[PDB]
Amino acid sequence: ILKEPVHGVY
Amino acid sequence: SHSMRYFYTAVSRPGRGEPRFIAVGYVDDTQFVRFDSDAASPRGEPRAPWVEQEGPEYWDRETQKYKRQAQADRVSLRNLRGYYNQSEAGSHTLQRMYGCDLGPDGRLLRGYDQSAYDGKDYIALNEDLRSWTAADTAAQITQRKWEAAREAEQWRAYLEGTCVEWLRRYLENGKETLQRAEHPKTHVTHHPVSDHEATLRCWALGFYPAEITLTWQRDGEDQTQDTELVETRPAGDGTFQKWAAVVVPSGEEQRYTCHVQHEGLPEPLTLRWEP
Amino acid sequence: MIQRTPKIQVYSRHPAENGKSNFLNCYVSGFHPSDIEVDLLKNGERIEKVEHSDLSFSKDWSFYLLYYTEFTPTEKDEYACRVNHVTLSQPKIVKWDRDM
Repeated sequence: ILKEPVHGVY
Repeated sequence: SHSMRYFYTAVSRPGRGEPRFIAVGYVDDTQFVRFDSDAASPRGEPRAPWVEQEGPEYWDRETQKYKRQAQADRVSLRNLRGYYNQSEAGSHTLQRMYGCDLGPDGRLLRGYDQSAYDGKDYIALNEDLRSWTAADTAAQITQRKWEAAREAEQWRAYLEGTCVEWLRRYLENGKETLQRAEHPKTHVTHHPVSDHEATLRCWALGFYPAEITLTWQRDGEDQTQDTELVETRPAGDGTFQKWAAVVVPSGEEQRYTCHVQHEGLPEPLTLRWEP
Repeated sequence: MIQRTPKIQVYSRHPAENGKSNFLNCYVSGFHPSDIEVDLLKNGERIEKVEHSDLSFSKDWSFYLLYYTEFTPTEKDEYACRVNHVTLSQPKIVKWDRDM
């Protein structure tokens, strides 16, 4: 499954 | 030994129009999922049988995560343009690859996460999964922003935990194909160029996984310099193909041996042209 | 801006035998950026229903795609892959050779 996109924008 | 990897490509489109976000997921050399923001009503879609019966919630969860990733990448692409003083008239590319490897023991060996801008290294998680390496001053801004929210710990949590747990579940669901290597079917063909010279082409067909070594030897010596070695290529049915060719004088074909090492072979193979 | 011109391989999924259904492949790899146009040709004419794999890329960030169509090779018919990309002044054409 995908990593949850709670990591930040670049 | 086994790995699960995700690959993101985000492409800005000039002036108007939002970017194109495509993600694919792989277990070893088998794709199992694809997401394309250009679709009509885009969602994560199965690309392998062993995820098709995972149930609607699994797929709504993935789709929502994919959609939120694409929105993030849209802001990211504008940030990156600003870091490099780039105008809106141009198309640029943001790529990300992350995943986890198991070792021979079936257990966690490493995690990784790497990003590229316009095809060049931008920023990468170090293998201790606790900090980052930045390729330039722009990437150091990204690094600082990621440090501000202490994002290495969540990447580590995902890579050393969720990634490994779900890789082993995919490997179980697809044991019949994902855990069975297919040995290369091998043969040597003969192609004259003149009556004085012939091309010997050593074939490896229908194998899995993609990793393979093909070698020509002359009287047991490695003919790496005179060998036309083609890049490993997909057959389209989940297996792979490779060949290696060498030009030999007529009458001397028997001095030449082809050597193929592969996971599905209990020991390296040796074959020669059989007229 | 990294520009990498595509490598092209044209080949059949199974060894070619005249009169037997098969698959013609065009594997384009090593290219950057990812915008690319790929046609399969039969006697110089574009084959209409060609499918392709999902955009992916290798460790060095360059992209690869597989284009494929069902086909039944003959002794007379010729086939080719034709690729266009920002790095190319003209579309690059690689003829199918059943021994390669």
